[PDB]
Amino acid sequence: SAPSLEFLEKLVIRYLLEDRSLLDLAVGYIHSGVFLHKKQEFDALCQEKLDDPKLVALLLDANLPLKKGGFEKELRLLILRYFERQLKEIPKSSLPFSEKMICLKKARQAIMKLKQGELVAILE
Amino acid sequence: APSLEFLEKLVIRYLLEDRSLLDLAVGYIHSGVFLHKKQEFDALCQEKLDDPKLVALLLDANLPLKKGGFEKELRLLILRYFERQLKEIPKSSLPFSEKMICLKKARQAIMKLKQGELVAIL
Repeated sequence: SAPSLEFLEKLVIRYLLEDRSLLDLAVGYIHSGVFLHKKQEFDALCQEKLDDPKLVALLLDANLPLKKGGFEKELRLLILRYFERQLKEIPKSSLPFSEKMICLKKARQAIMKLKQGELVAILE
Repeated sequence: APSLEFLEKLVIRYLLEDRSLLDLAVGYIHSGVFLHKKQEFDALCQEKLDDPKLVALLLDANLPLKKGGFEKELRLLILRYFERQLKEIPKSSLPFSEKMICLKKARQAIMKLKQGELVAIL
């Protein structure tokens, strides 16, 4: 039942399409870089290109079930996924040693908070 | 009251004297936030503790720290960043809709900051 990342990115954007007040919240925590599948859709939604063919198709998709009060749990899972990936990617990266250290600690901390139910921003 | 350059040095000197404060700071700020002390911040993140600018800051005699005073100075540094966005975003090349979103983000950030919250600069 745990969704695919592409499904989760669609879901998150679909909530932002249906209720633009949720975009106001989400831009506190995520940016375009976070998305691995639906970056163009998020970008178009940010520039109110509301007739963009990708965004239209997502707004029209019949298989993305939204629920009252359900947005923040899916935003939190998208962010949690991003930081879980960081935990794998940082040790493989070119970052100076002390920055790998800092960044690993920050990703672990974020994962803790996300699971405590708190939203956490992705800066980098 | 404090110049931006002084606030930046004061923020970095807290981070230099206590690395646990860096752990807190990197939740909210990045080198791009700094206008005057970017090289120093980058040196501290890189643990280049003999960087000559970082050392000048370490040795500065006019940056007394207050116990528990860090978050006040970090919040002011974030507030000033978002106050500048209010001035600079309208003069940018961003398309209108994006200017709107960014400015609303800044106004909302400033409202939280004034209530004592830290807000991330993304």
